[PDB]
Amino acid sequence: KPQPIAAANWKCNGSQQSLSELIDLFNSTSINHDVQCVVAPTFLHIPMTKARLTNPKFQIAAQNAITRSGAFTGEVSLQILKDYGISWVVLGHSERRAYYGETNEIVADKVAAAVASGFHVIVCVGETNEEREAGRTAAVVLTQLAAVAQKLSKEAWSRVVIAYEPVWAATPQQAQEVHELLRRWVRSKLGTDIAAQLRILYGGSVTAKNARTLYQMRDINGFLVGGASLKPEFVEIIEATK
Amino acid sequence: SKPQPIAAANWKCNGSQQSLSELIDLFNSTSINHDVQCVVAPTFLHIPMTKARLTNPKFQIAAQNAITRSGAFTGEVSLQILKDYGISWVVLGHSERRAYYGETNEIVADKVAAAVASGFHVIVCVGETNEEREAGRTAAVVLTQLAAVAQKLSKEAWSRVVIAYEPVWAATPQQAQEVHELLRRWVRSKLGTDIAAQLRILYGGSVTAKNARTLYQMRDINGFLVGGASLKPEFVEIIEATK
Repeated sequence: KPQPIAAANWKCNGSQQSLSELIDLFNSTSINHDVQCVVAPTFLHIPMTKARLTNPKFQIAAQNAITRSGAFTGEVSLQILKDYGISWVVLGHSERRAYYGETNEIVADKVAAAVASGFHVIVCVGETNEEREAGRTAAVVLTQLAAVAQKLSKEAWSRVVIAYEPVWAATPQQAQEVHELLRRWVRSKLGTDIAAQLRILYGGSVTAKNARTLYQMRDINGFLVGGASLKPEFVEIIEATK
Repeated sequence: SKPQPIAAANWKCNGSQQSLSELIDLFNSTSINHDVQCVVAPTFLHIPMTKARLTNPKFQIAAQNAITRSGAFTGEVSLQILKDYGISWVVLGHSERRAYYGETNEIVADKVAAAVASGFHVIVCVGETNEEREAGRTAAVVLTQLAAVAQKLSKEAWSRVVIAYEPVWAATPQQAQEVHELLRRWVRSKLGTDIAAQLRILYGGSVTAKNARTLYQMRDINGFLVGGASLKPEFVEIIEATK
């Protein structure tokens, strides 16, 4: 397996006090194995997190971006993130696909720009319950992945990370099967080396209680964690990637 | 007669730490000796540095957008997160968000109601496109935008409401005044003499040091929501035009 990633998606949550307490815990947590930890605060909380986080095994990510600075009231661009020394970004999260009109095309454009600008990107994919029940999981997630892949160069794949979100929800067996589906497509289109090096993270419900059983699956390379990542239990989730 | 004017700077999706720190230094050194509320709206990422450095007593800091509630909304910032950070102004319904980011009248209205409820001053943006104006639908469009917001508010909320008119279709000062007057008269009919007289309606078209005074001169214009010029020293002259 490639180097695992334990990523904390704080989503639209946090106060200065609560996040300070949580970051202090992360700072006192000794990460001793080969794992890349990532924390993704809201834009407003990035400066405070950057100033307070000292743990050398952690990188800070944005939860979204648009490609270029300009007349886009309310948005934050990759240019602005880079100026602030942020080099990781989560794109295509199921909530943005749902609420904020992010189509396969929009996601692909964002991903292409980010990796070309040297960002590591966590690209989110996943199918609905209606799509899963119809037997269309592979058709849907590979269409999502194909849209993103069409832009990317060989070298760009070193900075791509995929996160599978079972929007339909999951067992580790079910998760592992979709991760196999994704990796198979990549192997077929981009070759054995890129497929072997690619991190595919599980982005469903992850807790201290289920993280080890998930990480043990052959094609799961870590997690994009929701609610648990605002809690001290995130420590146990990082430990599950040994 | 006119209520306190507002000069608001919408920085949009722009700025580096360096460029904004120079801008903030300039604003800090600018002496302003008349009653005016200045507002600067940085990107979310730049709000912390602006809060820590901005000192000019005439200025407040605003967000360029927000969502109603905290939770599972990856990529967004909520009103409560802004309030915890000590931000008390917000721009909502900007034309770029209505056009690019799916903000309907109802979505804007829900956000505005939530912001007022949580103690924010809100600059609520309305405005019609070229297609709409050419069709003779200016009034219908802006009053529909306005009425949708008003429906979710009651008279008490209005002390914290500011309207900004964006002539997206582009304007002469007379063209601006025509819309501002139509807006204020609608408010007067629905909320009464006092609310309508005290309401700030800002012009949010192209404002420059050159044209600002002529605009401020119109009866129903109470200041500006400024785009590109707000990233420049020219903004200083625009503030002066509200004197």
